[PDB]
Amino acid sequence: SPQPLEQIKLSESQLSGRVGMIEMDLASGRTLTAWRADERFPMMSTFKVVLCGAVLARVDAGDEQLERKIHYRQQDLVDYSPVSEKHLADGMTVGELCAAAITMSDNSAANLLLATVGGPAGLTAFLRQIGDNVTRLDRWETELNEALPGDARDTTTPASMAATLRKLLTSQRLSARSQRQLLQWMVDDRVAGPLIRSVLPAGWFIADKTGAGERGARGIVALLGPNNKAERIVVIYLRDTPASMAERNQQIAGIGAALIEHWQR
Amino acid sequence: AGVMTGAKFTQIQFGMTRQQVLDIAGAENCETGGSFGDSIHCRGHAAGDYYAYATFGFTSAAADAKVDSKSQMKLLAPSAPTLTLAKFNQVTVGMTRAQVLATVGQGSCTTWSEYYPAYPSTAGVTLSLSCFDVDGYSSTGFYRGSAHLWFTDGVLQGKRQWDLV
Repeated sequence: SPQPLEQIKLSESQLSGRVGMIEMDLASGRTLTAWRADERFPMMSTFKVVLCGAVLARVDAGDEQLERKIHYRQQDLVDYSPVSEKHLADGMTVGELCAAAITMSDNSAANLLLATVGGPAGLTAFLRQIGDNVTRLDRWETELNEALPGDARDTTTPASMAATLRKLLTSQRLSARSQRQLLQWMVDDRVAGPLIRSVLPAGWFIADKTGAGERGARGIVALLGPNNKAERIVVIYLRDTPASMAERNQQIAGIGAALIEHWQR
Repeated sequence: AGVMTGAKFTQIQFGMTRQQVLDIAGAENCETGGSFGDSIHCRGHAAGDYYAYATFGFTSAAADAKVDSKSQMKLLAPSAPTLTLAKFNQVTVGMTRAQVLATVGQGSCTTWSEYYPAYPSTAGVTLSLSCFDVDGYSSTGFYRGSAHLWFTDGVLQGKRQWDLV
């Protein structure tokens, strides 16, 4: 069973794509394994963990409540919005919107939340504030998934994303309650079955968020570890491949499987 | 059996009970409660970062409540997508459904959501159409030329497009 970097090289060869990967120790922040970690990749829905991080930061500051009801309109609806479209007539709470955005990649839910934090520019300012000088959101759903080659809009790097996730989930910056809530939404992810979850051994913890975009873009960010406790952050992104969704999912799962097989090697 | 499909969506009708819906859809494909309140949400094939799906809304939480709302994503393809940015720009708020369709193309659209809030009356019926240019629709990926046209009582209230011509 190949070592992680061996598997990544096999995957790039088979897909004709580019893979970006970081494996980071959660406690210490040390980088354990890295590949194209300073290259940009479209975030797709993976940005939604940062989004809801910014929302919780406002909650912590008394500027937001998860129970606050947001009412919206037809104008606000975009593709891939299964939950927000259902609740159009009734509205949704901020917390319900974050749950939909994270667990089901609900696009309109994310756009509604984005408006509460100042739009893409506002979310980018939040990133800069927590010391991420690389990650950027430029557009709203659904354009942010366009993944045009060489386009820096709506991208992160595996290194920056891993550091930022660590900051959001474990640093002083969010309250204990907010960290638990962000992590819980990731634990409850519903659309990540074919990826790391498909190769996760019995008894391990996982919390994750996925993304899919045009031009082959696909990704996952995850916290996982043995004994039902998070130990490491794993970020895997794919861009620039014409391969099928099945093949892209299988390769990401395979890279995850390699990291797991070589966990202590 | 299979997952949720366009054929199953079409066979499900306004006025049906929850059990009727579940019997056509295949109960293993469906869920209710949680994020979906007392509607029934049924998954089709994987698409993008989610699934093609249908969602059925009901007049109340009662066992005998009837379907008053049907929504779907990526269960149905447009007949002859001829929509263009030009035709989209000809569409105007206040237009009739007929006027709109004649404009964007009679085979350019599918029904995204249709809701009768006064069922069995049609008063206040809200309709969202998903319309597509020649290569705009995708059942498994991302649209590359589409528009959302929404109506109340059969009159256009607003419009929005992505990637047209």
